[PDB]
Amino acid sequence: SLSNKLTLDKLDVKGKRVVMRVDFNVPMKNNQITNNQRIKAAVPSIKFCLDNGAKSVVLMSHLGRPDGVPMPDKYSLEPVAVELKSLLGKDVLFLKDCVGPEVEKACANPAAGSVILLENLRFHVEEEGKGKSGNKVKAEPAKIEAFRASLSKLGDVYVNDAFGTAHRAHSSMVGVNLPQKAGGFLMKKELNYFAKALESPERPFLAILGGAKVADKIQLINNMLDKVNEMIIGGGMAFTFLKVLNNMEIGTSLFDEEGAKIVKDLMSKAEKNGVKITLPVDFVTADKFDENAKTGQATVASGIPAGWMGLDCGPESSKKYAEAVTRAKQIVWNGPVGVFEWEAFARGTKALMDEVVKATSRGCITIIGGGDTATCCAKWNTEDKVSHVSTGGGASLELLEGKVLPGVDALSNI
Repeated sequence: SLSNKLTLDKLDVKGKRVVMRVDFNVPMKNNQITNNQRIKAAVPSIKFCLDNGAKSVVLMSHLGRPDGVPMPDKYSLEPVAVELKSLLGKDVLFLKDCVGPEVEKACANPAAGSVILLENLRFHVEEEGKGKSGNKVKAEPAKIEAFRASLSKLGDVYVNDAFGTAHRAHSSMVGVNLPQKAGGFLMKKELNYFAKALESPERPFLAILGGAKVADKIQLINNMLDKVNEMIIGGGMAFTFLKVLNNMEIGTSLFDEEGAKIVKDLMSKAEKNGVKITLPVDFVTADKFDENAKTGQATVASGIPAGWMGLDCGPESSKKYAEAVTRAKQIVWNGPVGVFEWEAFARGTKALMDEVVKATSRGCITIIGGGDTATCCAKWNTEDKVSHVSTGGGASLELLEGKVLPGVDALSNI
């Protein structure tokens, strides 16, 4: 189902006004652009619209956590419009707002081929439906409707290329009421790879799940147990498993008291569905949860001593993970297996990444989830050595958990 939605390439844009939700949430300081990866990513869609004779391309986006209070001093899209101007090679009109009669007059009938960028959408509480020196404060249904009609007035067709926000029922996500709502090329990529993963995956299908807590991932694991042939359970999660399944001593490591109660239920579902579960067997320990702490080594047989904590897996665990990855024809990896921000505890994640790169090289379908694992793909420069790297963490997680995305659902079928 995720595949049969309308995309930009199947849309007719010649002579129409295109209003397009992009992902320009580039988090950098001094109002100078240090990493414009997302801007470069959103370029092919704008260029398609321009090179197919569109009258205008209007771009709405967000940046920061302002919670619906105008913060133009600190979180303004202005420098982006400069960056974009270079990457497009074309003038881009920056407007000081994204709604109202002035913006509506600006976008009513612009010159042929104009590119316009609106001010941050999250200056308004009506985008997210709730916000905040004003503390937490809400929105008003009539005002949300007015905001949505104002965005709807800005173009003849709508394009959504903001996958990372597609799990939020926000006004820019579901409140543009135009006859055709298409998905941009980033959207098309995401929906293709994840519909293949969730609907008809190559087999054997492997899921690699890491994280710090078991309780928030239950449904994830649960849904992943209806899909896959193998599961690797790594990261801080695993100790909660090992303390419960094998009575392992874990030292000062993360323990999920709630998730400890459902560990055996998940193993029971895995046994009922015939899923092979791979947990770590050795560990790199630390004296404290710090970057420059003393290190050590432990095994499931030895246990972790008191006062120390496990922050990464060891070489034998890497061998077992590589066994699992070697058997796989499709892989989905969400969440690293160690504290990769700190070089002393990034060895397991790096080794698993190398194994996934080789698997890709010999024909595996390797999808990397948003969040920290995409950050790993960027930190070791391997985005071009895997099949797919998702652009959104929460959205991809909610797709994996089996949920329907409000922004995706709001696209036109056929």
